[PDB]
Amino acid sequence: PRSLKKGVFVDDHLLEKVLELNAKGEKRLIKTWSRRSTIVPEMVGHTIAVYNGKQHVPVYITENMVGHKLGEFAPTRTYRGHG
Amino acid sequence: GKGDRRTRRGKIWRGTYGKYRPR
Amino acid sequence: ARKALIEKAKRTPKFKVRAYTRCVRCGRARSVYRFFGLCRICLRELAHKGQLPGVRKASW
Amino acid sequence: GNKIHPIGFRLGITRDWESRWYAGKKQYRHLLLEDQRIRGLLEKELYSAGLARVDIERAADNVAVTVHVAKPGVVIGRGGERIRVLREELAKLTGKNVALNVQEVQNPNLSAPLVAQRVAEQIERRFAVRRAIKQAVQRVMESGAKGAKVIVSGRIGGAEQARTEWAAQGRVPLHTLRANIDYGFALARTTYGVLGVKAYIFLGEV
Amino acid sequence: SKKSKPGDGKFGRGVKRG
Amino acid sequence: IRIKLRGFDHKTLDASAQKIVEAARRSGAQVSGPIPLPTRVRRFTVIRGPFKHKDSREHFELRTHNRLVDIINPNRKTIEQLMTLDLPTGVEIEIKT
Amino acid sequence: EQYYGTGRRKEAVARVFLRPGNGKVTVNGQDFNEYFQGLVRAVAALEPLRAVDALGHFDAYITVRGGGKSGQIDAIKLGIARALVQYNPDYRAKLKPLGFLTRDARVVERKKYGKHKARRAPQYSKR
Amino acid sequence: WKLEGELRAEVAANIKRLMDIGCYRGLRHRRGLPVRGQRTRTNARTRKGPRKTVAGKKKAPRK
Amino acid sequence: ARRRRAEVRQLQPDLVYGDVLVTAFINKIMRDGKKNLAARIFYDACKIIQEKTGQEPLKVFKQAVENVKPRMEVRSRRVGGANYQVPMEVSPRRQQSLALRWLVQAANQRPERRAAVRIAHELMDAAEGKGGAVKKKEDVERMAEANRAYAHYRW
RNA sequence: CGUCGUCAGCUCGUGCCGUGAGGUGUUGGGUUAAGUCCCGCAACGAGCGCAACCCCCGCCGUUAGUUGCCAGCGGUUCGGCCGGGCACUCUAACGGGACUGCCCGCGAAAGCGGGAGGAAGGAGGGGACGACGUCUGGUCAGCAUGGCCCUUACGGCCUGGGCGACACACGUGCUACAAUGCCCACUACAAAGCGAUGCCACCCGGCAACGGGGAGCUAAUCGCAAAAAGGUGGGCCCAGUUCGGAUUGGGGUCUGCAACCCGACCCCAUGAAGCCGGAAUCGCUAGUAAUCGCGGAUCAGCCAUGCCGCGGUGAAUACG
RNA sequence: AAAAAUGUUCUAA
Ligand SMILES: [Mg+2]
Ligand SMILES: [Mg+2]
Ligand SMILES: [Mg+2]
Ligand SMILES: [Mg+2]
Ligand SMILES: [Mg+2]
Ligand SMILES: [Mg+2]
Ligand SMILES: [Mg+2]
Ligand SMILES: [Mg+2]
Ligand SMILES: [Mg+2]
Ligand SMILES: [Mg+2]
Ligand SMILES: [Mg+2]
Ligand SMILES: [Mg+2]
Ligand SMILES: [Mg+2]
Ligand SMILES: [Mg+2]
Ligand SMILES: [Mg+2]
Ligand SMILES: [Mg+2]
Ligand SMILES: [Mg+2]
Ligand SMILES: [Mg+2]
Ligand SMILES: [Mg+2]
Ligand SMILES: [Mg+2]
Ligand SMILES: [Mg+2]
Ligand SMILES: [Mg+2]
Ligand SMILES: [Mg+2]
Ligand SMILES: [Mg+2]
Ligand SMILES: [Mg+2]
Ligand SMILES: [Mg+2]
Ligand SMILES: [Mg+2]
Ligand SMILES: [Mg+2]
Ligand SMILES: [Mg+2]
Ligand SMILES: [Mg+2]
Ligand SMILES: [Mg+2]
Ligand SMILES: [Mg+2]
Ligand SMILES: [Mg+2]
Ligand SMILES: [Mg+2]
Ligand SMILES: [Mg+2]
Ligand SMILES: [Mg+2]
Ligand SMILES: [Mg+2]
Ligand SMILES: [Mg+2]
Ligand SMILES: [Mg+2]
Ligand SMILES: [Mg+2]
Ligand SMILES: [Mg+2]
Ligand SMILES: [Mg+2]
Ligand SMILES: [Mg+2]
Ligand SMILES: [Mg+2]
Ligand SMILES: [Mg+2]
Ligand SMILES: [Mg+2]
Ligand SMILES: [Mg+2]
Ligand SMILES: [Zn+2]
Repeated sequence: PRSLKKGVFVDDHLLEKVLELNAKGEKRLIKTWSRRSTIVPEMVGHTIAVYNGKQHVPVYITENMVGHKLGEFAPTRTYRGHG
Repeated sequence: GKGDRRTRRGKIWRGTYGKYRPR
Repeated sequence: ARKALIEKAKRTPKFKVRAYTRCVRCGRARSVYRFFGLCRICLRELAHKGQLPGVRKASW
Repeated sequence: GNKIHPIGFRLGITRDWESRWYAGKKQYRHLLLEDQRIRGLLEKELYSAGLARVDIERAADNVAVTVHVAKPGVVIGRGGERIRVLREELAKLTGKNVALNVQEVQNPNLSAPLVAQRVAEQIERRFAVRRAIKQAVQRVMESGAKGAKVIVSGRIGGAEQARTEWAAQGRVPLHTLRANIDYGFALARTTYGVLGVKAYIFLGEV
Repeated sequence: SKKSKPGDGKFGRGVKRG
Repeated sequence: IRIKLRGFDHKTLDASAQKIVEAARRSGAQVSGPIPLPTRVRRFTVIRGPFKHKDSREHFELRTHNRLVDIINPNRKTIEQLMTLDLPTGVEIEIKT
Repeated sequence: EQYYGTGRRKEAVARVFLRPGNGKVTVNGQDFNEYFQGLVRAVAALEPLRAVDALGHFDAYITVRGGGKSGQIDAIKLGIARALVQYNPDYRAKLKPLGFLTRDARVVERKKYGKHKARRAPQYSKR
Repeated sequence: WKLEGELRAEVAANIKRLMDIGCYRGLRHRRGLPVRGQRTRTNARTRKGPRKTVAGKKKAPRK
Repeated sequence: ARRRRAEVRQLQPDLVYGDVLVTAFINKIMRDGKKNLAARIFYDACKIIQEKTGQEPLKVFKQAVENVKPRMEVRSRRVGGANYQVPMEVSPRRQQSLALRWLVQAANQRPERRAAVRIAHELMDAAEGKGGAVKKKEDVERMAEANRAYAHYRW
């Protein structure tokens, strides 16, 4: 995992979109393409529309999904089996 | 064996070092 | 997707990691030798002409 | 498809490189690019003169291109004034002092690259492709050559079914290294597609 | 009816779009 | 007072070694005869075909030959004279103290 | 004083100096039996001077570099075998009929492209 | 350190946690597939189980 | 071989008992080229064979080899399209080979854990007439006496 | 470029035979790795092939003597370290050396068996080298290129996704199932290569991956570097184990704008199948197979157990 | 002195 000597990664353009929302009494529905961004405690209780390559999956954000990237919650392969 | 990272044998294989094979 | 990718590899990128070699002769992305700036094919073409200083079909 | 290029096979024994210089790992390639770039200019411009071999010599920030053209009058121009227009235009991409010699051709019918280019020309000019092979190989042998071979491939006569036509006189020991074999290639463009012209001259053994 | 293989049902042309 | 020569063709290297060592021997005296250092080979292995015929390659090497030569007693009638020599093109010289 | 012989086997080169004395054999400053401890093919390097009864007559000061202990062993056998006949040549007879005067040029065959090894070829399956 | 039965329970709560949030590693625990990026086209029998062989596409007959 | 007979390699006599049959044997003990290992194991069993049944090892070896040398064996033939079991007599060279081969194989069958003990024990039994390697030799000879009916098919 | 196949073959000029296709020569006896060579002959020659000339390895000479080497004397903090020296080792160019040259035996000859000298003997080992052709073999996606087709789109930029999917099936491989083994400590011996936003000595922090300092090296000098199997010594005691190291939990490191999909590595924990594999099936004739480790191209990193090389140890067997 | 059947249509470059 990312060297903790370095930061904790958020694209800085998705974070701004949040803090603003925090300020003015959020929540708008947040869409973004930063699957690599980490779920940060400021985000908890928003819902971020994450891109799966095709669509913006809407994702609610709770205290227990905080160590993660947002891409973890919008899978990219639609499988449903063989048969 | 060579697949055992936790031995002087497995570090010789993966060409790495560590506690189990220092330098 | 050929010529616009000949150009793009020349352009200095938005990030260091996006740099990549291309054959300077034919444009090939794969099998590009740093020493020559050439893919493994053009290498074998220019070699057999003797247009490559000191290069000689090895044997041993 | 099997056979080895007969010049790349003789490099060091019967054949010298078209580029002579040492350069270190750090700037070999950049010299090679100019080298390739240079020849492009001159094969592009001095084709009409009957270009045969671009020797490129380097010492340090001064490069020594040497053309081997059949009719050098087409190169020099109005008394050094065409040579000049390119002795300059060479430095325009060279950046170095581009010293440009022109060398006579001993006998053009002994320069495989030329035989090719001339047969290639004739088949680009709608002649009988079989005839041109038997004619070129005749001219070479008359010139004391100890053997000569010419090979055409593609849509001969625009025949849909591509073919291979060749003819050979004297002897051409391709498996021999001490045999001096001038080998050249020419490419023949036509309205129906492309044809490849290969010329082998046995100049004799050493 | 576009670029390469597989074919999109038009002669010569395939399903891939640009 | 030392000179080291480099080239891809040993025939040019070995030759200009002798014509150097001799010229200093001309305005001598003491010169340490040309030592052959080990050659540094840069190999290239290439798939013979342009497509898919993996198990058929062809080889290519690049030999950088190495000669070192030592002139012991300078005698500035070669520290002058050497500057005017005849070194072919496939050769580079580094000179040292 | 000394009677020398140069010995080579398989990338291994050995310099043997035959000097008379009690029997002291010595390789790169280490004792012989200390340098080839537990390598059961050690006594082969000495076999030459048994064929000419020189066992205890001599001592031997020896150096080796290259290859491995075994290549160094058959190097030594050849060098001493030549060192010996470079002390008198009449020894050549009765030393040549045991191959002591010859160098086996068995070398590591190079790997060829399209194989895994020199001649071990990749596995076949038709379909 | 913590051990036999308690370690098992903390391991269980972590896996249990991932499937609840619905993350990628959570889904790969639900479907019982590999979790650490292995290929699943042709391997993963530790994770997948014994081979459940099914019929294949038939080669055409001659004639 | 097709064009010409294969030539029998002459091996180097061993450094202890100066014997080539020792070398051939140590060569059969060897896997993965680790000859120094196989030397040890053989020689180590000569310790165990010196102690147990106090006798000269080299002699207990040689006698076990001789007692395993098979003099008969069936080979296959073809006459028409037949898959025969034709009894033939074993060449002295192959005699020695199969015997060395079986000795080792019976050894690794034995139930003792350390190798030289396994060797030393199949070596004593075989110079006395017991032993997996002797069972195999007699088996070979029995089937050859069996199919003596197809002996006129010999070549 | 693949391939038949390094298989021993494919042809031509003139003469002769035949109405003609075609034949002869190239068939025949002997020989050879070989259409290699001998002898025979309505054929006599000639070309493409075979061999040879080229490269590496094996012995010897010359030429050289630093960054390499240390035989013998002088020092020495005991390191070829310093004096010196180039003998040797080596390094890298130029040569010599093997030709069935000699002896015996067979033979018409070519050759064949054997012997001697010799480092090497019957082509010394290996490589490079691939006939006329075959397969409407492969490549329009390396390149080139005729014809067909697209033109605010079948072109071009971007962000994200995918090329990594997984009821299944095959191929080429890695690691094993163990005691001729596994583990810890200590101690030996390579070759070929790579290395100035590179190799990193050495020093401290850290169990470690690493980090921080920090000399030397434009490199026969400095570094990558330790080779590993080996040898010595201890531990395991036949157990799904101190065999095996898959899977999963947790915690880190680094490269990188960025490691969710989808990186390598480190440490704790976990510790699967696997007890030598059905029908069937592959490679190798000697420094080969097997086994051991090392390096390089590509490359920020890396999914390399792949590929191309390198040396260590070193067998079995071929009747036919 | 022979275990063992078969190979869709047009094209042969
Ligand atoms: Mg890149
Ligand atoms: Mg590239
Ligand atoms: Mg038109
Ligand atoms: Mg598809
Ligand atoms: Mg459709
Ligand atoms: Mg596009
Ligand atoms: Mg392969
Ligand atoms: Mg090897
Ligand atoms: Mg295959
Ligand atoms: Mg996957
Ligand atoms: Mg039907
Ligand atoms: Mg035929
Ligand atoms: Mg005729
Ligand atoms: Mg007639
Ligand atoms: Mg005729
Ligand atoms: Mg024929
Ligand atoms: Mg014929
Ligand atoms: Mg005929
Ligand atoms: Mg006939
Ligand atoms: Mg042959
Ligand atoms: Mg005849
Ligand atoms: Mg050498
Ligand atoms: Mg000398
Ligand atoms: Mg040849
Ligand atoms: Mg086709
Ligand atoms: Mg194209
Ligand atoms: Mg096209
Ligand atoms: Mg793929
Ligand atoms: Mg299977
Ligand atoms: Mg693999
Ligand atoms: Mg498999
Ligand atoms: Mg390394
Ligand atoms: Mg278990
Ligand atoms: Mg079980
Ligand atoms: Mg265990
Ligand atoms: Mg273990
Ligand atoms: Mg984890
Ligand atoms: Mg990733
Ligand atoms: Mg067991
Ligand atoms: Mg098995
Ligand atoms: Mg063979
Ligand atoms: Mg192993
Ligand atoms: Mg590697
Ligand atoms: Mg890499
Ligand atoms: Mg992976
Ligand atoms: Mg029948
Ligand atoms: Mg039917
Ligand atoms: Zn290219």
